[PDB]
Amino acid sequence: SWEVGCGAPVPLVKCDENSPYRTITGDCNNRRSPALGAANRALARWLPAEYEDGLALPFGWTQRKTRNGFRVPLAREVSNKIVGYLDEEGVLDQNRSLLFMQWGQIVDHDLDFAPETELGSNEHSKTQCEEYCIQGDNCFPIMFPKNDPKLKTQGKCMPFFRAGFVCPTPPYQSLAREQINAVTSFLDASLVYGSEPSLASRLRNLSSPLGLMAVNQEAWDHGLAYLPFNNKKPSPCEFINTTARVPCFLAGDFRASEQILLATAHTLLLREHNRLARELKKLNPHWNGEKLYQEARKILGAFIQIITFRDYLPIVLGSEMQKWIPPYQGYNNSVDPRISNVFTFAFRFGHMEVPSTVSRLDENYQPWGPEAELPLHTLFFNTWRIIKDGGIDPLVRGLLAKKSKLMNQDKMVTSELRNKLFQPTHKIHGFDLAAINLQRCRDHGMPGYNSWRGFCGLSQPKTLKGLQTVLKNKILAKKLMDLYKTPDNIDIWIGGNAEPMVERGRVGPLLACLLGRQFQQIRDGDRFWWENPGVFTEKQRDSLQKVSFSRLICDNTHITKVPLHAFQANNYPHDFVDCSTVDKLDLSPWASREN
Ligand code: HEM
Ligand SMILES: *[C@@H]1O[C@H](CO)[C@@H](O[C@@H]2O[C@H](CO)[C@@H](O)[C@H](O)[C@H]2NC(C)=O)[C@H](O)[C@H]1NC(C)=O
Ligand SMILES: *[C@@H]1O[C@H](CO)[C@@H](O)[C@H](O)[C@H]1NC(C)=O
Ligand SMILES: *[C@@H]1O[C@H](CO)[C@@H](O)[C@H](O)[C@H]1NC(C)=O
Ligand SMILES: *[C@@H]1O[C@H](CO)[C@@H](O)[C@H](O)[C@H]1NC(C)=O
Ligand SMILES: [Ca+2]
Repeated sequence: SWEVGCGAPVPLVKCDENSPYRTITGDCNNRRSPALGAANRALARWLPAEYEDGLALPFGWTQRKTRNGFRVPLAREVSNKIVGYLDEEGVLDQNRSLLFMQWGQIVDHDLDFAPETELGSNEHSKTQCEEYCIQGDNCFPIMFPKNDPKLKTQGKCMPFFRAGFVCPTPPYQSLAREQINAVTSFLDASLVYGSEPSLASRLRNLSSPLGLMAVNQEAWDHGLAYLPFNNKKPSPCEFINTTARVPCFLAGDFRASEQILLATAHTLLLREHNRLARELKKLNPHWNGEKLYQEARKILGAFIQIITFRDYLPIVLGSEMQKWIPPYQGYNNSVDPRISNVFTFAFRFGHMEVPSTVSRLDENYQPWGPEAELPLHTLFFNTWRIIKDGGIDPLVRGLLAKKSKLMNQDKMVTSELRNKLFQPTHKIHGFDLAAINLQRCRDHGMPGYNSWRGFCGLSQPKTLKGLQTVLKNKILAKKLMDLYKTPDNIDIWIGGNAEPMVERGRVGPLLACLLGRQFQQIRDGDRFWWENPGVFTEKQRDSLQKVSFSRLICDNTHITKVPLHAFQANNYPHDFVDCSTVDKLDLSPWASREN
């Protein structure tokens, strides 16, 4: 009646509602509707898609087609006129560590991923955009505006391919196009363990019966483990230094080597699983491999949940934390736990938190080596700088002692991302993440800024002066009106990120509402939430309350000096303490069974 009843994923999945553990795919979390929150299904629509033709074609696709009577601006022009800035001085966050930015990317990768269509590049399909910039089908290139420097140096466009959609692949009709979420919507450490059975098994050490995750066999970090290499060619991590020839890492998530501090974070997370699996073997020598894997996995998922909801979200949402995410009251099976399409743009706020450089620091937290600080763009797809140039310990100290970029209406996105982004199969450090984000909003059929203001119960500015009051910025509002002609047409990514930040937070009201709702739903709609009665024992839960990121670092590096509050801006040695000061995770309550 209402829909075509589309069933894209393998419709066949057996549940076994006895099981104490999550599935890898996210299936069977919800008993009534077992596909809810599972990978490889459509992103949720909180509002109906808005396409130029009602169905599929992004706004901007057809030159003569207006949105509400006006042409949508070129995404790269928006980027150049609004998002870009020259001066990196004065741009850092005096009260957020670089680790704050990094955790955000980690959580994001746990929750959502809308891969571009035709997930493996075949033949010369992509001579369309890359070579000749011809818009057609899934080819939706980002065209340069006149007077853009990149015109002189790089050609007429940046290539951009449309995101994958559910029912068919290249064709579709009789319904609006719905993009795919290829990972589980639950905050479940899927970035570590995988979202498909297949990857999930390849990541494991099945050779031993200790419940370990596979580790690198070709390299070590003062004996501490690295992730296995992904030996798929062609490797971007190889392409960026064919002399080192150090390939990308293989992780539960495809994007783990996009930048060195993300690869770093994934490495910490792997070690913690192996560490937990060893402690569980000691206490329970009678537990088999499978038991040890699941129980470690379960602890690790709880860890990410706690860090996120107890430490991270409060200092993102600030004053609005309590409004959108009140204290836990138990699993509710009527709550939809699926990630919305809009959320996958709202969480891009992190793009304005990425600074232009990364530092390696020694044990006195001083520059590590002559080239301790590096431009961010030299670190995309960069594994060799880990394997061959100090392991993760120096980078982790940088995450603690260096600062995030602060979002700034006059300095939104560093040119390292806005001009120097590298993407696989594109060969150059010359893309623009901002422009991509805006093109993707259109690709995904996003409602515009005032639709979402309306959704969130917020005023909907119609005039320049209305917009000035909401943004509390006259020039920004003017540039936005010059480009969009109406606030109704402002892309959600830029509109949302334009708004001044809420007290004690790092996003504005609109984003706090959109993020706040999504996270509430992730928690309340999850049958395996760590605090749901039955998931963990009383005593297990008492031990998990004492997890911290500080302690993750101590147990999984050879770092012995850490802050107590790692997401804060911390200066060494004053704000730093010895590792012995810090609570450990007490695994006693996982002792087989009591006397
Ligand atoms: C150097 C750091 C980072 C790089 C290089 C980076 C790069 C990227 C790229 C290339 C995409 C895909 C763009 C597209 O095709 O539409 C992306 C998407 C995204 N990024 Fe970032 N990003 C970074 C940091 C962050 C941070 C700090 C956050 C959040 C706090 C974040 C959240 C997201 C999200 C949610 C997506 C959409 C994922 C999806 O559902 O497909 N990123 N990022
Ligand atoms: C590619 O990686 C190599 C190392 O794998 C980098 O060079 C090493 O780095 C410096 C170069 O001055 C020295 O320690 C060694 O002489 C280099 N080793 C080798 C094998 O040459 C090199 O700079 C990297 N290139 C890029 C562009 O990243
Ligand atoms: C810095 O951030 C934390 C939030 O976690 C807050 O408790 C602390 O008071 C802040 N410092 C400032 C800006 O006063
Ligand atoms: C798996 O387990 C054994 C014992 O710890 C170890 O020696 C072996 O190298 C591991 N295999 C991989 C690839 O992680
Ligand atoms: C559960 O969640 C929905 C929100 O989607 C709410 O309307 C409903 O009252 C809740 N019911 C329970 C069981 O608390
Ligand atoms: Ca997940």
